[PDB]
Amino acid sequence: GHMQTLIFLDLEATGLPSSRPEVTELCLLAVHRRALENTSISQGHPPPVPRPPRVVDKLSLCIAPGKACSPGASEITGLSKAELEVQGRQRFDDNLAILLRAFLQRQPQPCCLVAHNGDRYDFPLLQTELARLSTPSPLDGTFCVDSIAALKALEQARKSYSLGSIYTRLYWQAPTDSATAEGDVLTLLSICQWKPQALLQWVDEHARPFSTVKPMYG
Amino acid sequence: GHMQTLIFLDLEATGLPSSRPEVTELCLLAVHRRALENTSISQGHPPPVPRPPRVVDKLSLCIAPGKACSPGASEITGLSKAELEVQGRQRFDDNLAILLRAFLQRQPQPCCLVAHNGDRYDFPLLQTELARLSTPSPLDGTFCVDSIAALKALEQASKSYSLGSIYTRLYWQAPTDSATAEGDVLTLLSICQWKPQALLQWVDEHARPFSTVKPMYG
DNA sequence: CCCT
DNA sequence: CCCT
Repeated sequence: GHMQTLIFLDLEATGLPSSRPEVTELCLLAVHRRALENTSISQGHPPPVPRPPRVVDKLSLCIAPGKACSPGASEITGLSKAELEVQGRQRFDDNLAILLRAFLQRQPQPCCLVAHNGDRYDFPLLQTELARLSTPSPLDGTFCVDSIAALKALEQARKSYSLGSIYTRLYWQAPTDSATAEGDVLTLLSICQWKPQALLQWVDEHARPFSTVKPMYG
Repeated sequence: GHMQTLIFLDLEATGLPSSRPEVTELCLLAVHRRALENTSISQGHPPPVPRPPRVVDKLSLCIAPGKACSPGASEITGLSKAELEVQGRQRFDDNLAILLRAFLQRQPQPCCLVAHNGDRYDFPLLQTELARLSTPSPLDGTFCVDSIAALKALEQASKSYSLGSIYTRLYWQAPTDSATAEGDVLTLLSICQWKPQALLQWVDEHARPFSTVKPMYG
């Protein structure tokens, strides 16, 4: 009934939902409630990009997909199944689920996941990948929330609500290292640090369990 | 008999070995053999700072120590037991050992740890922290190597061997984000990317099992 | 002599 | 219309 740790999440995959994609890279960035509360309210025209908090748990992993990547997805991310296999990256396996659960348990509960276009992409895909695994879902007790829905509410308080479009609106800069699991998570964090205590309170009242998120396929 | 994944490691602690320290933060950065082999040989006067490889697994975690930090250690790292406790960071517990083991198992074996002044600080301390845990050591099958010994051999080939002193010698820049588990690991990676295929071959011939590393105390 |  |  109150979120103690916001886990900023983003995945890079082989393609769009219509292509039945598989995760090629993921990145989680755990940050405590009071880490965000202790952050500068973005003032000035333009305001500076807020510094990430000091105490922050992070996990960036590369994953070998079972199928090839599309030319458009390969170019922007700069990844391919051939390259991931040659560097010995393992599949989305049961070992990965253990690694997530161990990482999650360190974070003070209740934790809420945060992903841009998460309710329509990052969560259903992650749920579908966890559906393949014989082990139970490690994100069972955790909550989730789409940052697009959050920023729409905050900013109305008349168009593109993309990750890159929001970041450039707020701070008037190009995102650093686009098309990388970590780079997009860091960009998402910066957006959420715009009005953090306002964002936190919205997440509390609109956060839902990850188990309620229906999968992409299967 | 041949290292497939170099895991760049560094810890931030409550103090020097003489003070019997405890880990306040750690960061692992796994990179495949071929990732380093596919890297620019640093040419030009001065040479540019090499780009980190694309496919790279990373894990940065904050840990609550059982004892207070020294004023000198607190200032440089910008951390304290009071702040770590208030943000709900757990102790160096059995859960952490599982998280390391799960992370390690993803990396193609045999993997070798790399830490600056590791044989005298980062490895013995990590061994002492793992000695407290009731579970077995997750770094059992892994190897290790001190980057100081590596760079001494490479640089004498064709005085101060600190992490900051080496980085400034090679590229003529100040390290980005000093006194942070991740920032020091990224600095170490850059140093090792100076002559990577030469560094790799030295690590092979001087890499030893982590279990041979005697602990700092206990 | 180097890590914190 | 947004994620890759």
